[PDB]
Amino acid sequence: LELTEDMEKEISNALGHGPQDEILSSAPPPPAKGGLRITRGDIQTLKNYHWLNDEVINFYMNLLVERNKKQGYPALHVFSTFFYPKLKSGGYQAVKRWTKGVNLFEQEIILVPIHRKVHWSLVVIDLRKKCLKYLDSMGQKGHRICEILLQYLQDESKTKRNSDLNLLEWTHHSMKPHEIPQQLNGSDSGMFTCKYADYISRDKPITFTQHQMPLFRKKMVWEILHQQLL
Amino acid sequence: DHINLKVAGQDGSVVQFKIKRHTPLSKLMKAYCERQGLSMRQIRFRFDGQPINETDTPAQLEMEDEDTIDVFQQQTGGVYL
Repeated sequence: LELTEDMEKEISNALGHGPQDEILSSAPPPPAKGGLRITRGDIQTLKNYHWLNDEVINFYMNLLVERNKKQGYPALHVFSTFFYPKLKSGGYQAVKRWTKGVNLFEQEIILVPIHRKVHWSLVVIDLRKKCLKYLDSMGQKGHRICEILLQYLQDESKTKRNSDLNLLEWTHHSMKPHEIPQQLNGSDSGMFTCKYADYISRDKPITFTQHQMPLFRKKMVWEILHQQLL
Repeated sequence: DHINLKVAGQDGSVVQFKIKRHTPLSKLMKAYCERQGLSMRQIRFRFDGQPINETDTPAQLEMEDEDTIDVFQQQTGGVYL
């Protein structure tokens, strides 16, 4: 996508000077019960070379849920970026309510965004094929993260459905060496996580490269303002 | 109709609150940062994983008495200069 002059303009306005706390997009918008928000300060973490913060990540993951529904793409559940550290630190009981009113096992793909010491990565849980994969643009392994996530699934299933998983029919993958790393910039780690999640959620092979990130950051500022993926 | 709510920090601490079910949660949030010496912009309040906004009310988010709110620090890798 080469961008419109007006697109460019609105993107430059959203990233330029003004009140850091000014709310630029909310999903669902006023009046709705809370309510993801993006302020000017958060949307500035999309300036090139800046690291994305949790508010950008969660807002974008959520646009993927809406988009998947509108396009006939697979049923997508995305967890908060706060879900995994809370589960790692405090166990199933601490997060059991974070799926209230949802039957996780009637979805098809689950995305778990993972913030690690200094970078973003992603776990995809593919319910159709009983598979978990850890995608990390700095090439780290996450078979530990995955096993914690699989345990959570058995714990959800036993609690919410009173049934057990057979964890033997379930399998971990970490990517092979050339399935898209870039360790040169953990600045772009959050963009990789969001694009990984965008393609994975559509069953689309992951073919973009590092060269596209600056354009993807500008596109994502417009997507967030307009709550619509391009 | 006051409701008690628990606010749980990541350092394990727990600050209790009694508050009107139709008062905006911002009153709660500000008291919390001031008390903990925290910066509002650096922290997130969540109710079972979902955003609570200053403008939100407990009734509007259908909290019940005794419920727990989490506070998390922002997650950001780095600082560009």
